[PDB]
Amino acid sequence: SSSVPSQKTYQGSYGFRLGFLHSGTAKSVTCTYSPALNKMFCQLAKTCPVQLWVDSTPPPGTRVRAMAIYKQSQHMTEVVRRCPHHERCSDSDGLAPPQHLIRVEGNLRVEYLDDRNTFRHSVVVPYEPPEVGSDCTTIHYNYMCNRSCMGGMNRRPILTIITLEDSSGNLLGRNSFEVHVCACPGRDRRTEEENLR
Ligand SMILES: [Zn+2]
Repeated sequence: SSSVPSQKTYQGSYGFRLGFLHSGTAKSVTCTYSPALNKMFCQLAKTCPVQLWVDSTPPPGTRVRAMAIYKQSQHMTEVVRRCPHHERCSDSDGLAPPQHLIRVEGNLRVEYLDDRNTFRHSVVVPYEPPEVGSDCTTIHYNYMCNRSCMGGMNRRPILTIITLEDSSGNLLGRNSFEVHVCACPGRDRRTEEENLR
């Protein structure tokens, strides 16, 4: 058996889009997003801000789900999970399953799912509208393995799929971005952009 979650962009009725801080590539940055590569460069277990931008307010009870998938075609059917080492280092925050790559930081309403049919992991929070004078909603994700992990991702590129779903789980919108968890995001981003013709 196997299945592959859709990664098709779907802005949907509420005009759902993702946004990221314009953080630059100084060596000290804790994370940084490349618009040219649609790629977020971030660090193990550290804050990774992702912004939700909507054009109109979704219904009450809307939820925001994050799920990782392998980028390379030949690995798409493989569930992305933490490496054995990090799983064993028993470092759950008391909410997150130790096998889950993606956590949410700073939200006590976070919910984690092991899908009993597809075996995929995901993390979901209630959708909240922006604060007054803010134009987006920010979620702090943490990625709990990097590209230096042996086993688990094992150096392979991944994407995060962000889904807006209603209270009944129906699809309202979907977006995605590549994630590269590394030691020095600023350096990795600048280097990877240096190639661009
Ligand atoms: Zn790991």
